[PDB]
Amino acid sequence: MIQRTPKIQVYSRHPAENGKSNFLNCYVSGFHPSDIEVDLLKNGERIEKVEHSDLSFSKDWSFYLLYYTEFTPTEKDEYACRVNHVTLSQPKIVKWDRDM
Amino acid sequence: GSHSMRYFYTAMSRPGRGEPRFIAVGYVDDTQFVRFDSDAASPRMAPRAPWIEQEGPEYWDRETQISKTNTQTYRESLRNLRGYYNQSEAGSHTLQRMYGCDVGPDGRLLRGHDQSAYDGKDYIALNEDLSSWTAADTAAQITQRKWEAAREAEQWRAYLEGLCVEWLRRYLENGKETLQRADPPKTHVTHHPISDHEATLRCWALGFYPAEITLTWQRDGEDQTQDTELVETRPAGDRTFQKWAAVVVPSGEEQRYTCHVQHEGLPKPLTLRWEP
Amino acid sequence: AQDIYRASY
Repeated sequence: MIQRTPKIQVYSRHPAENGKSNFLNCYVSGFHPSDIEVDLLKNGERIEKVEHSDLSFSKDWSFYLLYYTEFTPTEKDEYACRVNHVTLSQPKIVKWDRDM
Repeated sequence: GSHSMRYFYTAMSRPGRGEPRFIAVGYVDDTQFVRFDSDAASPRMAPRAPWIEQEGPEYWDRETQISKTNTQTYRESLRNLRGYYNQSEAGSHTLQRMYGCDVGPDGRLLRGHDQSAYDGKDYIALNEDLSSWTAADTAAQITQRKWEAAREAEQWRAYLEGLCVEWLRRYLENGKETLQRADPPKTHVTHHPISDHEATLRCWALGFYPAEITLTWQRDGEDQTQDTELVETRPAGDRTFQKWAAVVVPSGEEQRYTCHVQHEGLPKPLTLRWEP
Repeated sequence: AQDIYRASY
């Protein structure tokens, strides 16, 4: 069988403004099979209180999940999403960039 | 507007880690309204939208019973499919089903759906006539013959033309304040220098519902399809969605570019430009 | 509301 590797986007729920509490999102999609490991990171370290959406899938049968947690962006703090899947030999890290 | 109800079933085997997990979720358009997970501590079909909570205990009992039955039967189906493809008991496999109905503005049936995939590959689908199937391969032909013998298409037609649309109309009315409200995108254009020679113009759409949207760039009125980076529409976590479209433009040529936005929530389509 | 179970694959 053919497997599909995840697409990953990292972004906030509301427009980012430093000092204001917001939600950090990591949307993983387009993958198959459904098992997947996702971590949200703050300055390289795993955030503990992360929830995710219920597993569902798109018309093309690929799966998608939204991982999310409260965060307060600042100028210096770095956030990222770390994803592992059977299709990846190592974890893939995507940095949060408020411009994307 | 037009609307859909869909149920999404996923069954996933995991040899050596217990019996296959079964998950069922229901949607009206892009709004999830029920969920079931056989791995839950107390498996139950549970509400996920406020407007379904008013259904009574008999509703929850029925929906839970169906899900609990399917937990068992989709495990049989996974055993059957393993055999149909001469597969080892050692491997993990996935069976997915999508089904439901679409209606137009008048609440009338547009069409019904019931289709399935095995390990992410299309397996069998009910044709739009709700009378016959398209089987992907000789394995799915076994399923087809079995379902033909059991007069399954007739039963599916009766559900899709009857209860499916009746429930969907009920849900649309009980949830009308949200389900029949389209929230337009909030739009803006940002400018990101790449070098002395070029910059990115990024056209944003935020806060819209439902997810369906069209976001394009033109240069001198010509669509820039091949040269536009278009990200997948993504959920914000507040029911709404986000999308952006970007083009790389030569320095000083920005006003040749226009972003165009179409969405059900808009009085009329938008045209936007970089506004330094 | 869901359709009922009737037939396995």
